[PDB]
Amino acid sequence: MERKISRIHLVSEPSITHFLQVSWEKTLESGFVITLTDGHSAWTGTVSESEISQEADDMAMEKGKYVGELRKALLSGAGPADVYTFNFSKESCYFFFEKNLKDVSFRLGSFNLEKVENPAEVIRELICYCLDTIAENQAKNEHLQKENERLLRDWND
Amino acid sequence: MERKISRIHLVSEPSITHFLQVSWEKTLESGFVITLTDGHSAWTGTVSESEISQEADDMAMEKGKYVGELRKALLSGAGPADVYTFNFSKESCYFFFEKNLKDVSFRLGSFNLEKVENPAEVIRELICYCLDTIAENQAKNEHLQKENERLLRDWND
Amino acid sequence: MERKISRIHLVSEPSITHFLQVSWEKTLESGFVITLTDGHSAWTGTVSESEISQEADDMAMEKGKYVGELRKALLSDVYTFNFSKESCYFFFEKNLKDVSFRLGSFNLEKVENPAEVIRELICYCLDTIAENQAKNEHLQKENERLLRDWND
Amino acid sequence: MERKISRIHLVSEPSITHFLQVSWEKTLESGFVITLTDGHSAWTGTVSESEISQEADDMAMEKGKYVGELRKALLSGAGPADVYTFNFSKESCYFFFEKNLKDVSFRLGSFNLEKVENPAEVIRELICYCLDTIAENQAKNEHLQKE
Amino acid sequence: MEELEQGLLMQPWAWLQLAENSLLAKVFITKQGYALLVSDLQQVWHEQVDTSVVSQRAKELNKRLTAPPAAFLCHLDNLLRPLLKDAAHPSEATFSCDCVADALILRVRSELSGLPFYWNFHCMLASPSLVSQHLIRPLMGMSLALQCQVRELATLLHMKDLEIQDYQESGATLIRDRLKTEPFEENSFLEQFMIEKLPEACSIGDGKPFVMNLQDLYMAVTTQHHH
Amino acid sequence: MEELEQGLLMQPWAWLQLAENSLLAKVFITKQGYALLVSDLQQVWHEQVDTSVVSQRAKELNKRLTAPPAAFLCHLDNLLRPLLKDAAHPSEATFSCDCVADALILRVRSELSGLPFYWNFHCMLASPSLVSQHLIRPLMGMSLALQCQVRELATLLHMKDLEIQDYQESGATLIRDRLKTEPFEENSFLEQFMIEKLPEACSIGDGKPFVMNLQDLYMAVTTQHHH
Amino acid sequence: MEELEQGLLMQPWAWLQLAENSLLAKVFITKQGYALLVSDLQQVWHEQVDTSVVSQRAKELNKRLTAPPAAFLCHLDNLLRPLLKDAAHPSEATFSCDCVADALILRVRSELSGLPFYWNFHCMLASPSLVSQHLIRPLMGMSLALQCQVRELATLLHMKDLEIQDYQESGATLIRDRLKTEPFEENSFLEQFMIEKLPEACSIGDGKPFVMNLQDLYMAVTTQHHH
Amino acid sequence: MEELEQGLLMQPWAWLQLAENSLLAKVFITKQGYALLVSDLQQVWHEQVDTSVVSQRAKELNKRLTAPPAAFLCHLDNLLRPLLKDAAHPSEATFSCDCVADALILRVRSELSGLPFYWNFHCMLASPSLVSQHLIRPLMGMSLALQCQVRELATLLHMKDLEIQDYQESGATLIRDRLKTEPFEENSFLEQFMIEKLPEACSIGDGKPFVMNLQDLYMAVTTQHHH
Repeated sequence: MERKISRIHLVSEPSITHFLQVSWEKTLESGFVITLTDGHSAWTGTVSESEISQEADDMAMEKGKYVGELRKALLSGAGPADVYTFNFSKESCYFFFEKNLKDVSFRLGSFNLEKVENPAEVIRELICYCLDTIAENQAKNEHLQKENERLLRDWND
Repeated sequence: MERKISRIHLVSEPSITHFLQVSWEKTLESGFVITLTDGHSAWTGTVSESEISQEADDMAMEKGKYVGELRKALLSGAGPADVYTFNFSKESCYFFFEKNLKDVSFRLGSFNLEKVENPAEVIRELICYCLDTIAENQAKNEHLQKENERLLRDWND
Repeated sequence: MERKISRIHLVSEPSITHFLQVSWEKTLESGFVITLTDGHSAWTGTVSESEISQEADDMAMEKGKYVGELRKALLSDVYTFNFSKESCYFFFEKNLKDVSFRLGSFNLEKVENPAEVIRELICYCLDTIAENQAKNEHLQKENERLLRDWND
Repeated sequence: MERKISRIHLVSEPSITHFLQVSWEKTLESGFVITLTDGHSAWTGTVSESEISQEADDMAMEKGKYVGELRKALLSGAGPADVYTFNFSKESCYFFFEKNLKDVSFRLGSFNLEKVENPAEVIRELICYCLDTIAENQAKNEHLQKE
Repeated sequence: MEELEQGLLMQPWAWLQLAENSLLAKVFITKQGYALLVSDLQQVWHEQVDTSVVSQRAKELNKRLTAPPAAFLCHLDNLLRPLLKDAAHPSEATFSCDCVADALILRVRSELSGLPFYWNFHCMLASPSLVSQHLIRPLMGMSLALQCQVRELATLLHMKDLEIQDYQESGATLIRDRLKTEPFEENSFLEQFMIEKLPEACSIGDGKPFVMNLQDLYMAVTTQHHH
Repeated sequence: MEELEQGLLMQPWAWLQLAENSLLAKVFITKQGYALLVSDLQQVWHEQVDTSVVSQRAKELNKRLTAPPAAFLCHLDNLLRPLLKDAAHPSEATFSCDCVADALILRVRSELSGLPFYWNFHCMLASPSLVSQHLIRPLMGMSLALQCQVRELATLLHMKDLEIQDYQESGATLIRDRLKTEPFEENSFLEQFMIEKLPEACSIGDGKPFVMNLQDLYMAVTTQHHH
Repeated sequence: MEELEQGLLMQPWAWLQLAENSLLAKVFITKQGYALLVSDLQQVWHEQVDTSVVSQRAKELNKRLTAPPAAFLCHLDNLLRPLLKDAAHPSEATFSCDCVADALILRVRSELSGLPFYWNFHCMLASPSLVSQHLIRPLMGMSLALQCQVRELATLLHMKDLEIQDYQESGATLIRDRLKTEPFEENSFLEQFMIEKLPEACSIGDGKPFVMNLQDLYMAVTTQHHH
Repeated sequence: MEELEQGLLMQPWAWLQLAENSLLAKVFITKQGYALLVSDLQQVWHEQVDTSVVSQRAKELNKRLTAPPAAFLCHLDNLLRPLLKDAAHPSEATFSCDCVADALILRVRSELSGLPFYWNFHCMLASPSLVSQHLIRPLMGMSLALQCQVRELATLLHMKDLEIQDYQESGATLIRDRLKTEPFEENSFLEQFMIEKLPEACSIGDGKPFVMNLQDLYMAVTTQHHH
């Protein structure tokens, strides 16, 4: 459902590239089905359009200033200076991503996510789709490569 | 080290997929490395050069006839409607494959692979890899598409 | 003991004729008294029953026509006789194109008393020949007289 | 040259049954041959013309009854009791025939025949004269009967 | 002495009224022995013999007889005529036959000059290369030759109908509807045959038919091979 | 295993060419095994396999294979049938047979799905009972039966003579002159056939003709005998 | 010698029949030989041979014959005895008697029992004594005795003459006067006899008479004298 | 000297005795010489002489006598009388004889004229051919012919009995009773003689009967015995 895996490092236990996957349906401001893993574990959790709307108070700012930061941190919104040290405890299942700033920092979004007892079934879904994401590009490159070759017999026919 | 991850359907989990990775040098017959999994503990094995010739010879085929025959099976290089059974007993942990026909199979090739020393790195190495390749192709497809016109738009300039 | 003469010929002496009498008792199977001579010496043999029955069987011949064969080989080119003196065995086979074969042969024992033998034969052989005239003329005149009859 | 054989008896050897033959052209008077056999040894002789008269006269009978009364012995002429002096001396080789009739011994004919060089030869030949003509008389026994 | 066999081939088969059985064979006799080949359509047989064994077996059967080794075959040869010759005969020559594991005895036993003339036949199981040159191969050619005979003969039957055309295509009606014969349609005739004649035509019976109406050809074929 | 053999009879011959001369044969495969029978018209060869003896050689000559006993036989014909009915089978079949020591082995090479397929037919000189049952016996029937065709065609070929001759003798008319069909006579015909065409007909040869232009009748001949 | 002799005496003459002048003879033949005697009214001849001379003589006359001497006699007597009763009787033997010197032969050529006989009688001159004892002496007795009869008859005639005389003379009577037997006077009876009768009655001729019309008396007178 | 003999023949015999025996002698005499003959019933003796010889004897016997031959014989004839020519004086000069040797000497003394006239008869045994001319033949005739003396008497005797009867009827006067002679029966007669008379009627004795009787006849026969 329009996902977007994101290679994420945990500050708690670094050196373990986790895999944060945000699956937003159409409008992202409404509903945030989230799932995380590390190649053995697994996590779920969903933040309805309400859990985000309220967050406008936590960050005490309109939905605009909020949602923006979201995509930049989770949905990878780039940033030549925009940094986010993802951090979260497993023994409590509390996800939080703060926006690192010169000497300072502060948590932005939160997720009352919960662990899931189906690592296999889960990881499979990710690997299955992840295999296509990288594969679909290969098939795209092949045909989009033979097209950058036709310009040869055309630039002078 | 070119991989070739593909889905399977072992008799163990005839319902649950079973991703199988395959690494090697420039030529597959020089000694490839197969690594199966399922999102929970994988399996890695090695195949020496002369070890495959041993496999080929005993099949009543020739080096080439077998080599190419392998990629058609152990690489899902075969079409969709094709039929290649891959069973893997979780006990003995023995991997093998056969070509289906009129109730007739063939022990083309088969090997053994110790249990995975750690499901973490293995399953992740895969996913982490699938993301690199899918990204490498994006900067190449966002390039080829953009350049598809930059090399045809103004053939005069 | 009705006798029977008939002269044979031995290949042991292809020139000097011989004689072989055979006095049988009614049937030929029952046996008889065959004897060989030459006008100087004799050889008498006695082949009675029990010895003939084991001939057509020992020679595979069929008794149905065997005893009959003996009638043409013991009392008249076919059939030849071969008897050697010291051999004291009257060997005879049925001569025929290509080959012939044995028919029995008894060990005709000689006779230390030729005179009586060579005599008894002639003494009686004077009937079949001379006494035949008694029946010869009875038809030589009776038939040569009936002539004028069928012309009456 | 026809001929006739006949059973005989010698005085020297009674049992020994001798047999005489002798052949001749057409006339027993024109001389002939003589031959006797005892079933072992022969005994032949020969006649002559100048002797056919040396017999009829020597006796007391005319030339008419020459072989007349003689053919009643060597030819089975012995009637109801008619005998005939028939004897021959072996070691002497002297033959003789003197009509015997009541104590008499009328000399009629006597020859001088003797043993033959080949005995076994003649005896067999004699048998032939029997086995030869026998088939002939039989060849007429049924022939003339049903001509 | 491959001389014997050479003649055995030409000599066609025949029938033989065995005491109990019945088999079609072929025999070739010479002054130095014979080479008889017999069969009952279920399995062939053969026996080679040379002067030696002849006289040897002679006295072992015809003990009362003492005949020269070579002359025997000469006489016996003339005795064997219940085949080629008239189907009648052979007097009292009753052929006795008994089988015992690849072995086949043909105890002849007849009469000779009025005497008990005996003689046996020690014919062993015929060899492959043999059966091939007497039954299989030769005969096979016949059927292959007859077929070619039917076509050329039947095709000539077509010319008869082709000629009849001109006569019929121009009135001149026949004088007797009798002779009027239906047009010969090769395909038709050949399909009905396999439903009327063949059912009893193929019947090999006991081989008797084979000999009574085929040897004329058989010989002309088997001989044509070595030429 | 008898129901098997029966079919080995109904099966028509077929001349399979090989790297080493040609070999005549007729195989009848089922599930309980098969029934082969080859020959070079000089010697016959049998072979009555069975489920068991099938694997002892199957899984014995095709190590890397998980092919069941029976199933193996079916996959066999795809390499045989499209090869025994003619010579249009892909070169993916050496079929280089060899033989010696009184026996004959049918070395069969081929493939399935690309994977090399090996297998042989351990044959041995056919027994007497068959040497005839599949040749001598049925082959003779063809002769006796085929002859009936000629004898029957000649009669209908002669029946035509009556018709065509009736026209001229009575009606008296002309025709095309070309179709001056000469009268018929089985004798005048046979002789011309023998001294001119018989040879080129009764040509056993390798054996190809026996089937390519006769094998047909064969089946009908043997079929009329048993069933 | 006594028997044979005294017997010849008791023999009456007979006279047989010889080609030339027969001779009155009388032969008494016994078993122990014989002793005959023959004379011709001029000379007498006696020969008394015996057993010895019998065989001897026979062996010379009929050497071509044989027979016992003692018995021989009977067979010889048979030829003479008949001619001793009557010369005419069955001769059965021609005699050729010849005399000379003092002896006289009697060739007796005859035939007995179909077997021609032969015998001789070498007789001799009769001794003085015998010439009488058989003739002289006895013969005189007859002539002398016969006389008495003539005398007595004469005597009887006279006594009868007286009888007839006593009647005619004394009795004075007559009769027929025919048969008047004149007075017999012997003196005249003789003077008439010896002159008209004596001749044709005294002639001896060839002894023919003595042996018949008188022979009886001779024997009678002979037996009287001696024996 | 036929003369003497001839006369001696027809000369009757005579009886003369010596002392112990007598002889019957017939002596014929004549000047030409004498011929005598004498016998004693047994053997005859004859001695004819000639005139010449006479001389010597007459001389040597009658010494003192002198008489010529011829004249002497006659003077000697004086013997025929003393010879009892008719049974006269038998002893008037007794005789003598000596039957010595073969000859017979007959001495005859006498007394011619009272003068002793002696003489002897040198007689010699007579010859056979001489006894048959003086005794045998001649004497036989007497008996043979004398048979008629009896024969003629028989008739004449029987002829009387005939004449006798003619008186028996024409009378019966039989004067002399003892004269009736019994009827002669020729049969019974000849019989009764050879029964009672003959025994002593044929008795010769010494010859005396012969002379004193038959002499009258004898002569007639000896004489008639010629023509």
